[PDB]
Amino acid sequence: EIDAGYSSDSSTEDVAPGLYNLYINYDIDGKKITRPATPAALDSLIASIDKDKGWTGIVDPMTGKPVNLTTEELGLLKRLAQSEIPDENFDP
Amino acid sequence: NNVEIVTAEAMTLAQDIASRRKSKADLIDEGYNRWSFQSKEGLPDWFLDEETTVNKPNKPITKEAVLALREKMKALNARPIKKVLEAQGRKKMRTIK
Amino acid sequence: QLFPMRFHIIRSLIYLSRAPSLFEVLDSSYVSVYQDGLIDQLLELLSEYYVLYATDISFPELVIPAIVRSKRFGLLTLVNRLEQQSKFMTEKRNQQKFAPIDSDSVEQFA
Amino acid sequence: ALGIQAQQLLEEPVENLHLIRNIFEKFITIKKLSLLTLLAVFRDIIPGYKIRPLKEVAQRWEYEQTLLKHYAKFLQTLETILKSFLSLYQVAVRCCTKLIEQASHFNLSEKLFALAVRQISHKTKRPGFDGIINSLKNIFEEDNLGKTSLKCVTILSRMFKQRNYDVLPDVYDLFLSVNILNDDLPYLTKKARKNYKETKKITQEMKEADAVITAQDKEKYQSEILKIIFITYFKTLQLKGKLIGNALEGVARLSHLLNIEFLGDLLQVLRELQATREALLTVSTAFEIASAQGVLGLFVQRLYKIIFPFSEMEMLLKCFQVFFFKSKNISSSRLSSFSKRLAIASMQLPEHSASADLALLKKLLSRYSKLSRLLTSEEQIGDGIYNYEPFLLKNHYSPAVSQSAKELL
Repeated sequence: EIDAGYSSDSSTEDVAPGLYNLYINYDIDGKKITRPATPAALDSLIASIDKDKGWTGIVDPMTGKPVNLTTEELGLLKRLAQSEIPDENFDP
Repeated sequence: NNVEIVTAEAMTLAQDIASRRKSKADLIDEGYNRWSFQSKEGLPDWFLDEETTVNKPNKPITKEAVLALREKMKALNARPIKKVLEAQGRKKMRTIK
Repeated sequence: QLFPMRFHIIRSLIYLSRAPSLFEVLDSSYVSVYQDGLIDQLLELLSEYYVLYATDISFPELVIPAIVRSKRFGLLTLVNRLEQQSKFMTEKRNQQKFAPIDSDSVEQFA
Repeated sequence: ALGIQAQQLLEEPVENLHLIRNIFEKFITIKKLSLLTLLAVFRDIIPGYKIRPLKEVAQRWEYEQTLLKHYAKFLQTLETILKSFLSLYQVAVRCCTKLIEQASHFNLSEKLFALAVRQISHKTKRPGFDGIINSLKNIFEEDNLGKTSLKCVTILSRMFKQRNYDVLPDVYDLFLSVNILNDDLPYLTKKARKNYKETKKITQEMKEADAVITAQDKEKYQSEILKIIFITYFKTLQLKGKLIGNALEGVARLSHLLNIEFLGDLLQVLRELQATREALLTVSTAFEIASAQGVLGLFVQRLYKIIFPFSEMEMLLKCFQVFFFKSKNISSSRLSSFSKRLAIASMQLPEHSASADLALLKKLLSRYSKLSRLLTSEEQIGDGIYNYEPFLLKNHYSPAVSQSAKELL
């Protein structure tokens, strides 16, 4: 047979975050996930007044906190947006 | 080394990586195209300047990235108390006249 | 170490007169055998100050900030005595319905 | 010899580069005199405009390069003198302050500003700090473009980050000194006249474009300066150090220039928090923010409840005056309830402060007279009679207390 599995790179996967209401409602088996507490107003003002490097402004449905790309993700975006080979060590 | 996302094209791309809508592995594979293999390493300025002006792939653009860029471009003093009250007032009194 | 000197000065001042300093001493980490003796001395000084100002019509009003501070912070007996004094002062003030011009009634109550 | 060389340099600075080299070679009293002469010569010979890095033009460029090299050597010597650290250090500090005041637009000004910031970043009050602060304030006031002010703000931000937002209170006061946030004829040939007319037209067009460019540049610089200041203030507030008062004062001063959404969000940060003094400052800042023209119950409740722990006087009087100055927001039988606690707490503190507090309600346009006696129900936590003080206030250590009570009655 074929085990009817899922590959690690399948185009369909859970969690589809969107442009930053809070979707902290439930989970599998119909249990309510605890809503993470809203961040401190001082910290929220700091983030809003100073955008972090690679500030996407996208929030995952599970938590209200924004999702920001890491250094390697900023590196891949730089290569992709500047139209070069997205692999640093691959002889073209 | 850093990078400043100011082009809406990059923001549509940056949104896709973060929002996980488009898989990262698929994005890497989609980056091996006719334009990525047209390398720009060491070319003279008189050549590159026209190449960017002309031979620039036009990637698709999403309204969400447009809003996010406007949010980034929104300065701290873009709309303070005066620029929201008297600037609204001058338009209002103009319409009245 | 210098708390007994402050208590002696407070007692001398109370005798000459006949709260914030006493509250700070009571709320001090030392007060809040020597510590027990200092606490007892502070309670006695507070009682003497309360008794001296008990004649005033505004005795419950003046002792209200001290009562709130004491409640937030022998101590139970002092708080109960202060609450009883405030209740008696409030009852006397309620009974003394005379206008401010007729200050003789307030003085007679005092 | 130094005076003769300085006079020769003043007369002919173009061909007196060796005189500067000789002065540097000749460079405690002699060293101080040489440094003063070098600073005076540099100030007299420095061009008033920025020198663009690379016989009419080539020789001038060579002379500018030689002058820049001499200034760099002088700056390097000054940095070593400052790092060595008393009279010589004070003289060097004075020379640095003069250079900042005069050659702010010249090259290496960032290095001079960095050296001044490093000297002022010390926890102890080093000599020349007042002069450096005065020079920075003058530069901030005079900088209409704000490019130098933005560079100084970035330098101060780096120093604050290095010091973990733990510096002298006067350092934060430099932010409030930003003026941007606080805002017959000779004969001419026939061909010459055509050139003059064209030059006049070009000058008018350039001036109009420069004014528009200046407006855009000032707005951009102001936004960047505000971003740096707000971030530094927010970081200081997060640290909750001893500079909270300076941060609150800076926040109150620069709150008007921020966005409407930021102003509304600032209330939550203020309400989210010497604890009594910090609460009083937060209440005062909230009142100041609400006092903005063209426009808080938790802050009002905190202010009312903070009176008992207090029992600073000028700040309390200013807050009460601002509350009274509010249009129809007070004197609706609520002020008397608020003033009842103030009268009760007035049994202590200086008589002048108590008299001023009494005069605040005495001069009030409200006709209520029961605030000094039994009054209406005491809501807002209460802790008092719901339903006297002057009688006890008469018996006080200060004889004038009885006279004030009699006058009030």
